Amino acid sequence: TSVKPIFSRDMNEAKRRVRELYRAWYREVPNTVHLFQLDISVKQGRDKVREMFKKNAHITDPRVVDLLVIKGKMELEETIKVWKQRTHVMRFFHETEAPRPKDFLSKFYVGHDP
Amino acid sequence: SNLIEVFVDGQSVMVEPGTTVLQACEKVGMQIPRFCYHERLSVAGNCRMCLVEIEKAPKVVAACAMPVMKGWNILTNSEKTKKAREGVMEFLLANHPLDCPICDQGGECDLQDQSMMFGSDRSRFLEGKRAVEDKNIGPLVKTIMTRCIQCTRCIRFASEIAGVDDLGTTGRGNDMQVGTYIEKMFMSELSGNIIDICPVGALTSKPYAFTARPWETRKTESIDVMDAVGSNIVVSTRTGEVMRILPRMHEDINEEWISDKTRFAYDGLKRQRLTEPMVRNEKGLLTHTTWEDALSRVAGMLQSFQGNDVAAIAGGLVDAEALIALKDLLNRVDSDTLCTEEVFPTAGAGTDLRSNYLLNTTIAGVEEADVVLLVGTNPRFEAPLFNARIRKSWLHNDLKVALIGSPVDLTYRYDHLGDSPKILQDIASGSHPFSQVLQEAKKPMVILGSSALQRNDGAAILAAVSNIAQKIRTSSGVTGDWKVMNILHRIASQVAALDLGYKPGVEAIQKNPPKMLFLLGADGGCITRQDLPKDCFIVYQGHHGDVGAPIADVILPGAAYTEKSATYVNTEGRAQQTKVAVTPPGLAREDWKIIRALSEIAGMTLPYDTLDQVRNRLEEVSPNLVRYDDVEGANYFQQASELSKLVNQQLLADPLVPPQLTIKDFYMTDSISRASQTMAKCVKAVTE
Amino acid sequence: TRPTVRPRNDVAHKQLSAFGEYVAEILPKYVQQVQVSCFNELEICIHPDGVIPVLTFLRDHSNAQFKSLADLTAVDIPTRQNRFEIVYNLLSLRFNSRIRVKTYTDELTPIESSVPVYKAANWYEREIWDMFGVFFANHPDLRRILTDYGFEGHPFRKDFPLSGYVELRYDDEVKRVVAEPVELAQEFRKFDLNSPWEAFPAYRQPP
Amino acid sequence: QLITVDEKLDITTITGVPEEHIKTRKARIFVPARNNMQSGVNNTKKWKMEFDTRERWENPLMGWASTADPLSNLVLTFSTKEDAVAFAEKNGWSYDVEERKVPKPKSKSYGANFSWNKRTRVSTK
Amino acid sequence: PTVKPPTARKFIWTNHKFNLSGTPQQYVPYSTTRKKIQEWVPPSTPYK
Amino acid sequence: GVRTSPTGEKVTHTGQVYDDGDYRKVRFVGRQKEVNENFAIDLIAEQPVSQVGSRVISCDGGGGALGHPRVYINLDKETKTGTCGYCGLQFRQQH
Amino acid sequence: LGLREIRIHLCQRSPGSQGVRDFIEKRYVELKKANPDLPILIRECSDVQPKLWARYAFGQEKNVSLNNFSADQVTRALENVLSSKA
Ligand code: SF4
Ligand code: SF4
Ligand code: FES
Ligand SMILES: [K+]
Ligand SMILES: [Zn+2]
Repeated sequence: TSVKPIFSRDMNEAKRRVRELYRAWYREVPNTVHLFQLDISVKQGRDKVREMFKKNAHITDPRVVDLLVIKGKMELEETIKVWKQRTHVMRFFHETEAPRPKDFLSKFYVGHDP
Repeated sequence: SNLIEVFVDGQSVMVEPGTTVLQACEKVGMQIPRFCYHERLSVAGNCRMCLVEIEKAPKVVAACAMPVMKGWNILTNSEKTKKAREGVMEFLLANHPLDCPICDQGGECDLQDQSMMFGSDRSRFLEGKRAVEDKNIGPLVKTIMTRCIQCTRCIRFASEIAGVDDLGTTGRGNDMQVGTYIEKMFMSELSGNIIDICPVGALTSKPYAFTARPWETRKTESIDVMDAVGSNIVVSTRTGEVMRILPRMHEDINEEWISDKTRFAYDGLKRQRLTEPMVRNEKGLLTHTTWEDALSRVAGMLQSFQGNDVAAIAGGLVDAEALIALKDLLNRVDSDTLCTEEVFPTAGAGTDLRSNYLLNTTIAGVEEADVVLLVGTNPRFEAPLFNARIRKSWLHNDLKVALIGSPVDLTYRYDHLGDSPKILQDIASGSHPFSQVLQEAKKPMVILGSSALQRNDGAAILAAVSNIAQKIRTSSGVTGDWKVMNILHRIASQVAALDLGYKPGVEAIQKNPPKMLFLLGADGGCITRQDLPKDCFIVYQGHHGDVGAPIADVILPGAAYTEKSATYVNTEGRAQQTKVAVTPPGLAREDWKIIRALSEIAGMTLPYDTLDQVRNRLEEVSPNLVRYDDVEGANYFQQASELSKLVNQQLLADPLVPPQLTIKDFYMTDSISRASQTMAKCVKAVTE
Repeated sequence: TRPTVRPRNDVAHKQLSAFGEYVAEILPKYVQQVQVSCFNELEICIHPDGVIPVLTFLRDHSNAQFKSLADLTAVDIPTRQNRFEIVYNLLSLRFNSRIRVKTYTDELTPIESSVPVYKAANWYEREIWDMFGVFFANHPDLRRILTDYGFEGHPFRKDFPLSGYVELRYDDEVKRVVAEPVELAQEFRKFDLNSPWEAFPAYRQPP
Repeated sequence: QLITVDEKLDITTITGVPEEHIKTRKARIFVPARNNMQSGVNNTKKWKMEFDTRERWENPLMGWASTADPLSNLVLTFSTKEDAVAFAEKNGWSYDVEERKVPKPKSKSYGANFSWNKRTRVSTK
Repeated sequence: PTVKPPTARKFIWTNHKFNLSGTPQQYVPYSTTRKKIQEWVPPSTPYK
Repeated sequence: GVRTSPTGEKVTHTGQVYDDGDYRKVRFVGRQKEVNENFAIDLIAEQPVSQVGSRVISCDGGGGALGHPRVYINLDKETKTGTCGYCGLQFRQQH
Repeated sequence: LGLREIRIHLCQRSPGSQGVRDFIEKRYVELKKANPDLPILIRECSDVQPKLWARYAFGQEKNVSLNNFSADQVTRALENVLSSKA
C-alpha cells in the first residue's frame, strides 16, 4: 500500500487544502452573484457551496481528496475569470428539474426505476 | 497414468486415449472448423471441413473422427491444412443458393463465417446450381432445403436425442435429399432444437421468420419457467421487444436444448396481457383505474379481515420474491392460509424436510443410475429435458428403465409393469420380479411424478414409493452418498413455495372459506366462486387475463418472467434467477413491489424496499434460495420414511393415468402457452 | 512481391531492433520492454518514473535527436490495474525515424509533466486530463480544454456512456440554456458484430 | 517519496457519475454464453460486465425505442473475473458474478456407431 | 427527354409534384407498424 | 388496395391505421396522411405465371446485374408454382 | 400471540451444526409427533450458522443461534420456544 501522493501526505494535510478551497469559494460567492447578475442571494450561493463540500465529507483517502480539491480550484478559476456563463453557474441549482419523490410508493406509481 | 503425449503445432498436450484430433486441438484453445461434427451427436465424418495435416503423414485426416496417436504432431495451420479447407468450402458453396439477404441465418451462419475465415474469397464455379423442393414438416420449422449442406446433424439429433427415426436421406449422389420421404410432420417436444443445430438456413424458426437479424438483438441470459426443469435460456430482444428464445448451455440441467414450449410460447407474452389496474364499477364490470385507487380498495378490505378470513393462492409461474412478500403480508393480519394450486401430501414430514419433495439425485445424476423406476409420471411432457437426459443414459449407459403407470411413448423402450398403484406394494413386499432388479442395482433411482400426487390418494402413493426407496437403502449395496428417492415437479413455482412454507394445495381454503382471497397468478381453476361465500373479495395479481382475472374484484397487473429479475427453484432444489429482458407493459409492475406497496397503504409496511433486501428476507426463511446455481443437498430420508408410516391411508383402485398422454396435451399447460398463437397452431397441427 | 500483400522491410526492422536495445542498455533503470512491430514501429515501454529521463535522452542524445513530439495520448484498458496507457509518439528529423514511448498510471497516480522536454506537450496533457482524468504534476496550467465548462466526468474512459449523462436545451421560463438528465427519442442500437470464429491464429492467447 | 494509504479504493466521487446510476444499478459479471445458432466459441473467451435493463418506450412521433437509461449500452470486457470484480468495487457498483461455464469433456468414438450389442448402433448414416 | 425518352412504368407518377412543405399536402411522419401488445379485454357481464 | 377505416383514415400497405380514439391522428388535422397507393402485393399478383420446360429455372429479376442475385427454383411440385424469393415472379413446368 | 412456525437452519457438514444434526437425527420424529400441526421447517444449506427461527402471531419472528450447541442444548432452545410463547 505504498503509493505516490498527489499533494497531501495524509488526511491532515489534505483537510488543510480543503479548508483553503472553502474559504476561496466562500469569499467568491458575493462577486459571482454580482458579476453574473444572478437572481439568487449570497446566502443561497454559500449554502450551495456548503452543500457541494458536504456530499464529499465521507472521504478518507488523501489522494481522492487532493483530486477533489484540484477540481474545486479548476471550477473556481472558471467562475472567477467569467469563462463560465450564467447558465453554467446556475446548473448547480437545477431550477428546471421537477421534484422526484424518494419514497417507495411514489416511485411505484410512476414506473419501474428503483 | 494412461495419458499419452501429442503435439498441436509443436505444443505438447497430454490427452486420454480415445481422444480425437479435434478434441486434442481444443485443449490448446484451437477450434478446428466443422459442419457435420456436433459434440453431443454421434460422429459422422462426412462434411470433411475438419481435415487436418499430421506431420509426416501424406494424407489429411478427419479431425472429428480420428483418434490421436502418441507423438502425433497436428499441423492445424499448415498449407496442406489450409488448402484442404479451401477445397471443401469451395465444394460446399458450389450449389449453395445466393440467399444470404433473404435467409434468416444471415449474420449468424457457420457457412458464412467459416467461408470468411477458412475459404477462398471468390468463385470459379461456372455451371448452374442444384435446386431442391422444400418439404413441410410442421408449423414450427420452415424448410428451405436448397440451402441444406447434407451434414445430417438433424437426422442424428432426431434419432438419438429426440428418439424419432423420421428424418433420413433419400436418393444418393448429388441428388441426395434430407427429409421424411412421405408427407410427415416432425412434431416432437424437442423438435425446435434442430433449428439450432442446422448450420445453415435450411431449417429455421417459422415464428421468428424475417423479424430480426442477429447483430441487432440484445441477449438477456435468463431462466425458463414453462416447467420445473429451469432450463437456461437466452431471451433475444430488440428495441424493447422480445424476438425469440434460445437455449443457453448448462451441462447439469438442459445441456444445450430446450423444449418446444420453452422455445415458441413467448408469443403468448404479446396477448391477453393485463396492463392496467381494474376494479368493479357500479354495474359489476371491470374498468380501468389508477394504482392509487386499486390498492386502496384492496387495503381497505385487508384492514377489515383477520386470520382465516384472508387466504392466498400462488399459481404456477410465481417467483419466490412475490411468494415471500405475499406470505409476510398475510402473516401480518395473522393469516397462514398461503396455498399453492399444486398438491403435495402433508402427511408425516410434509414439507418439513426438503428431501421429501426434491429430485434428490439431481438431473445430472440420472447419468450415473443403473436402474430408473418411473411411477405415475409422463416425463416426456412433464419435463422434456429430464426425459431427454434419461434417453441419454438409456442410449449410452444401457440404463434399465421401468414405468408404473399408463404405457405412454417415452421415445425409448422401457419395462411397463402396469398402471395399478397396488404394484408398488408388491415391489416393496418382494413379490414382484422387478423387486429383484431394484435389489441388484448399485445406483437405483425411484422417481415419483408430482402429477400422481394430485390424486386424492397422493399421500398413500408417496408413502408406498418412499417405502420402496427405504428398503433399497436399508438392504445396502447402495452407498450412503447415493440418493434413491426423487420427486419430479412440473410447476416452476412449486419448490420455492414449499421451501418457504406455503401449504401445498387448496385444501385449507376449502375447510375455512375466506372472505378475502388473493389469486397470485392462480389460473388453474382450483378455487372458484362456488367454493367461496357469496361476498368474497377476490384480488387477482398476474400478467395474463385467463381464468383468475374474470372472476376478480380487483386486478393488479404484474410482470411476466421475461420482465423481472426473479428467483425460481427447479425440481432439484436449485435456485436460479431470471433477468429483466424488457419492462412490464403499460402500468404493470414488478410483482413483489405490488405487495410491498399494498402493505404500506394498509399501514403494515413490509421491511424491504429493494430487490436486494427482499432477497435477504428470502435467506432468512430458506438460506438456499439465494445460493444461485448451487444444488443444495437435503438429507434425513430416514426420518421422513419413519413419519410416513404413522398414518396408514388406502390406495385407490384408479390406475395411474398422467394428465398428458399425447403431444396435443403438451402445448397449452399454463397461461402464457394458452395465449400463444404458435402453441395453438401446434395443437391444430397434431389433431387434424 | 505478391500484388495484394504489403511488402516487408527487414532493413528497417533490423535497424529499429538494434536501436531498441541501445536504448535499453542506456536506461536500464526505467525500461521495462522493447518491441518492434511487423510493420516496423519501435516501442519503448517504461516505468512512469522515467518519463522525464527517457524523453530528455531521446530528445537530446546525439544518436537519437527526437526533437519533435508528434503526438501524446492515452488509452483506457479497464481490465488493467493501471488502466491508463500513456503514449508518446516522437519524430527524429536527423535520422528520419519515429519512436513510441509508453508508460502507465491509474486514476489516482500523477504522471510527471513533459512540458519541460516538449512545449508541444502542454495542450496534449490538458486533453488527456480532460478526456481521461489523468493528473500531470507540475503542469503550468492544467484544466479542461475540450469539454464544456463545468462538465463532469472524463468522456474517453471506457465506462463513460456514449451519450453521457446530461443534455442541453433552451428553457423559456428561466430564459437560458439548462442541463437535464439525458433522454433519447431513439436509443442508440448496440450491435453485436464479432464472429464466433477465430480470425488470426498467429495472435491466439494460451488457454 | 511514497505514502501509505490502507483504505479501500473508492473513486465514486471523482468519476462524475450521477448518484442514481451508482447506487441503484446492478452490474452483472459473466462470460457470455455461446450463441447456440453457431458452433464457434470465440465469443466465450472474455468476461463481460453489463448493467440491469431499464424501461424502453415507444416514441410518439415515430414508434422508435426511447430510453432514459444512460448505461443501457455500456458493456466492458475483462480478462478475468477478478479484474471485473475489482473494477466494479472501485466504481461503487453492486454486482453479481456468474461462474464460467466450460463445456464438459466428452468421449467421442466413431466405432460406437456400429456396436455389436449396444444401443449406440446407429440405424442410418 | 424529347430524344432519349425515359422508360415507362405503370407505377411512375404521371403528374409531378413540387415541394409541398408548408402546405396542407405536406408530409407528416408516423409509425407504419401495428400495435405490438394486445391487451386483455374484460367481459361485458357481471359474473362475480 | 388502400382501404379506409370506419373513421375515414386510409390503411397503409402494412395495415397501419390509427384506431378510433387514438389521439395521435391529430397530427393529420389540416394536413394529410402520406400513403403510397401502388400496393406491391397486388402488383406482383398481376404478373402471369411463366411456363418453362425444365425442372429447374433461374431468375435474376431481369436487367442482368441490375436485378437481384441469381437463384435457382425447383419446379417439381405440380400442386403449386415456384416463386422467386427475391422478386416474386412465378414459374411452372409445362406438362 | 401463539406460535405459528419453526424453522431450523444448519449446515450438512460443518462442525458447528453437529448438535443440530444429532437433534434432527434422534428427536425430530418425536418432536413432530407431539406437534402434528406445527410446521417445523428444516432447511440445510452449505456453510451457514445454525439458527432456530420462530414465527408468532401477526408475523413476529425471533431467532436463536444454535452454533456449537449440543443435542441437549438444541432440545432446550426448542422447548423454550414451544412453551415460552410470545
Ligand atoms: S445458409 Fe448461410 S451462406 Fe447460405 S444463404 Fe443462408 S446465410 Fe447465406
Ligand atoms: S437440414 Fe440442416 S442439419 Fe439437416 S442435413 Fe441439411 S444442413 Fe444439416
Ligand atoms: S466435422 Fe469432421 S468431417 Fe464434418
Ligand atoms: K439453422
Ligand atoms: Zn427473381
